[PDB]
Amino acid sequence: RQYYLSKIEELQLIVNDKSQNLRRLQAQRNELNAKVRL
Amino acid sequence: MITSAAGIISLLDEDEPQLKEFALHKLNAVVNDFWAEISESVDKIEVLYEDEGFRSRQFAALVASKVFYHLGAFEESLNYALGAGDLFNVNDNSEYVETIIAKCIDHYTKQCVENADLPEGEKKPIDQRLEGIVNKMFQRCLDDHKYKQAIGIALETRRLDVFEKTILESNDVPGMLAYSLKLCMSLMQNKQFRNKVLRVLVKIYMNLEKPDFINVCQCLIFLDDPQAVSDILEKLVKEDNLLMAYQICFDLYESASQQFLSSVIQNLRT
Amino acid sequence: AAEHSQRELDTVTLEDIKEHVKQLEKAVSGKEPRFVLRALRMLPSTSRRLNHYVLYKAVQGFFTSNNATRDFLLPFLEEPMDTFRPAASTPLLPEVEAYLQLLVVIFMMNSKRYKEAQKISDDLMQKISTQNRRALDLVAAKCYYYHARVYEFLDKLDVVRSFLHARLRTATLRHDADGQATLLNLLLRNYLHYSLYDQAEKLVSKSVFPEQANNNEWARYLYYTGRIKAIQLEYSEARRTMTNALRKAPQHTAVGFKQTVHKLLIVVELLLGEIPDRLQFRQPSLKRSLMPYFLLTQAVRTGNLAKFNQVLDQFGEKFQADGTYTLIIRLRHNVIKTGVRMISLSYSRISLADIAQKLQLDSPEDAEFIVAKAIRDGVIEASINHEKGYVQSKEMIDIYSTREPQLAFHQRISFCLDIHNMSVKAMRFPPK
Amino acid sequence: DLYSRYKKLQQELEFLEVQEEYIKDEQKNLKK
Amino acid sequence: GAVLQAATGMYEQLKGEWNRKSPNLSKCGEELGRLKLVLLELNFLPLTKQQLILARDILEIGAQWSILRKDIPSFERYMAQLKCYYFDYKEQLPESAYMHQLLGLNLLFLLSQNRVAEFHTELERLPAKDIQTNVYIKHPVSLEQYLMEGSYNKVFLAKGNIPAESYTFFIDILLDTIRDEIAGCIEKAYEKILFTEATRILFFNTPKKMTDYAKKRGWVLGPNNYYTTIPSTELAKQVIEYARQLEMIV
Amino acid sequence: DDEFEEFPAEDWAGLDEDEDAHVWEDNWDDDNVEDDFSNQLRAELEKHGY
Repeated sequence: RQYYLSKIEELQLIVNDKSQNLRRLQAQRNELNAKVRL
Repeated sequence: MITSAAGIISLLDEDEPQLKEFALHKLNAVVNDFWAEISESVDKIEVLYEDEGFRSRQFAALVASKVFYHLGAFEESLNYALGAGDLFNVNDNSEYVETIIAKCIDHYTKQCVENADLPEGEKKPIDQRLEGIVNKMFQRCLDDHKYKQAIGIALETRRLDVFEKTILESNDVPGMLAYSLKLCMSLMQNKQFRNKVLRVLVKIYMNLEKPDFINVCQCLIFLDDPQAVSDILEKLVKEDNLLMAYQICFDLYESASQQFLSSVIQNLRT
Repeated sequence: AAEHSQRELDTVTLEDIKEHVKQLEKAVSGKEPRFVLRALRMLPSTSRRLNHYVLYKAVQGFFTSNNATRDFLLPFLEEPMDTFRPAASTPLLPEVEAYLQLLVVIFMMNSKRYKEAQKISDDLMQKISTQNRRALDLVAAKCYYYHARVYEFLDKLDVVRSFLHARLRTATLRHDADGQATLLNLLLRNYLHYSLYDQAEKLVSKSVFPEQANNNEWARYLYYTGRIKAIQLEYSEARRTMTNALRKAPQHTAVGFKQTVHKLLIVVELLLGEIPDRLQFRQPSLKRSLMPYFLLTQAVRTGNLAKFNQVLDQFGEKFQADGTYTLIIRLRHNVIKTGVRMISLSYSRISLADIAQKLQLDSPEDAEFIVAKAIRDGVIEASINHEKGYVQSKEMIDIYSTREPQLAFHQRISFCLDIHNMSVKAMRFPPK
Repeated sequence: DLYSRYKKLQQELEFLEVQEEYIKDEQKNLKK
Repeated sequence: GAVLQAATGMYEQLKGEWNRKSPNLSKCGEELGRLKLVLLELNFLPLTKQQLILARDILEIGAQWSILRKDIPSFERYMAQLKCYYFDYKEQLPESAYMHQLLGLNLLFLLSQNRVAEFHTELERLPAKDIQTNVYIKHPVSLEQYLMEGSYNKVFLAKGNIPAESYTFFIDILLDTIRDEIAGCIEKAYEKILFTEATRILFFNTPKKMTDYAKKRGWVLGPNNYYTTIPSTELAKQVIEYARQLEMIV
Repeated sequence: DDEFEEFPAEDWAGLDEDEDAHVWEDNWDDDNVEDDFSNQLRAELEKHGY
């Protein structure tokens, strides 16, 4: 029961962290792609 | 009142087993207060547990499991919690028992999937104590009436027997069946295990008092079993429920592939 | 006049409380951590005012769903006679209620009211032990910190050892960072307050301090482990850790913390044979406090035993008040080692009789034993020649062309590349 | 409920890993 | 219940034999063994005040027997349990007459086997007022300080200034410890020390004893009685690591 | 910012008068004792002829 909740919250924090990381990577790639396109 | 730990660890070095047993009881009394002094003296607990002549070797295993749970040695803490025997009271709501339960479940799931993908002859023997504590957790989940959680753990552990038990013993058989069907179709990537789950679902559906023949046919299409669908249609014809037959055939055409329909129409003719 | 200004101050403090509550609510929005430390950062500023009127207004303002958890603070809460929900009956977020209870805790802490303070802190941390949300982990750190602080002036710091141990573990499994560091520091302070240095050392060796910890918490941990290793004869690493602590301490505030760390650093450096720089003995905020340690240091530089004894006799109360008496005694017997370090720093080759004459050692063999003992440690790099009487020092090879600069500059790479990597990782672009 | 949320979290995490690896590869190629 | 009275009678007999000039070693040892056995049922550690007092007396007699037996490992465990019974959270036991005697006993023991860190921690445990006042702990602290300076001859002089006869046991082993530490510091200090000077200042009065101790260590006599490359591998790895941290994106 | 109240903020008594309150950053060597110069010189060479 509560083991489900512990796993869920751990995955939730991991997913939040990796989502911020992915957003940052997307911004970097977007700026580089904009430079290339220009 | 006590001042430090050195007294009890010093008692660990005595020769009389009863002194060691009393010291182990004292250690299990206060291990959440101060574990560090026992961490370096763990070897004493190890040799005490490894002595087959110790009547309370299970208490030594429990103490070492607690200490390693402090240390984070969760593999070794799991090993010595399994070695703790029945003294590991699952029903207790302590933090230690709870996190060791979580580690037990994770280890069981890992070993279970590793055995499942492997063929029959290469299955590494799962520890009986780990399987037993997992079964105890399954029973506790069943008693607490949280049937969905037990279903999910059973799916994780590839244990179709517990999955069937949870589905049948649940108060709402059709609702749990629908929930399991949605889960299996939308979440499971293991094709062979999804097929096993679908076969279990089909068997439960047929053994239901009023079979959900529509869902049976859907699951059979997913399993690619035109023979079973043809036999179901023949039985429906014999049993006069023609509206089931017609709706089933229409769903079959709307969903099943051309080869599936050809096989069904062939078995229907013969 | 005074009433008007008091009312305006109370209103603006209430507005800051509203803003902090809104920030805590926003922190859960987006399902991300942080944005709570923004409210918790101005915690000393809000704590400074904490009038009864503003506390009562906040209690009545954010608790439209009346429960018993507030009905305990109300008996101690005093409302204005002649003298606002910011607004439906939406249930309170756990972080918000924990926050308001924490400011209640701080107010009751400030007014010397301790027993009911113990009660309210107990009811505060009883609930948070049930939650499993990371948003309530940052607040839990301050909750534990002021809980221990409340038990401190209540002179019951020994009682809470079990509770802090349990919460420290709980944080360890949940991979908490701020709560873990705060709990570890509180545990170290608890161990030190009863001189359980061995227990603290054992705890330190088995517990890893989180790297992402706050600056203040890192400084506190460094000071505590430095005191450990200093009273545990590991003088060199203790001094290194104490200096590192002074680097990370706040610059403007933390006068008492810096005073204590400077006192211990002085004693440790003197024990190591080095001489603390006179600059620290000159800052105003540090001068008078270090004045007893100043008269001491001079004696160590001179080796004047009578001056050392007089300083001890006239300042033992102050030395014990900060728990440096024992280390000062060890220094009283390491003054000779300090003198030998100076002698070997100045001279290259020197006869042992000269050592004895300069250090007032009254024996050449005694000087030989003392210099041999000192050179056994890393105190002095030399090579005694008993056949003649030399204390010949080691030849100073060119540090360049010796792979030593390569090692140091490699460490500095590792650091700078690491800094660049964390900087580029923490950019955190927003969604909109 | 709980298991469904947990499985959704795992699937989302795996997809995030896929996107991260994709973006790193594309970053290398875009630098070229 | 009556078990504590039975233990009281038996350890009264034990101490009656103990105060005799030469108590029977095996008899008192077995008496203490079964005594702590019944002490276990008598709530060994966590309470009746007399209960704690009698347990403290049992452990004190046990430690003093342990030193009297002339055995080290048991002594550690007896004083460890006694520390568990000594001075923290107790606040109810009357100030024992043997408090400081065994406190200094433990301190000198810690000095004996090169446990200076533990020695100073236990110094921190006990109150500061007795450190320079009580002779029983003034002594071991004094030898520790003399060892810290390096005034070994002072330690040899003060070896006869023990505050009680129940100190010589590891006074001897500490006299050996200071000599072996002297030898270690000598080998890490000098370049090539002559045999006769070592014999003089190692306090090995018998030259044969000094030679035997020389054979005891890898530090050997010698003939006349007178006792780089560019690695390019790991630092190449370091440079490649820098190259990695430049590349491979964030 | 933490004020570190756990460590008592050691009050500088009553901000009593200091030594100099000067602006005079000094070193460790300014506190010793000395006896002029010429005295030394004559006192150490008249033994050899001054």
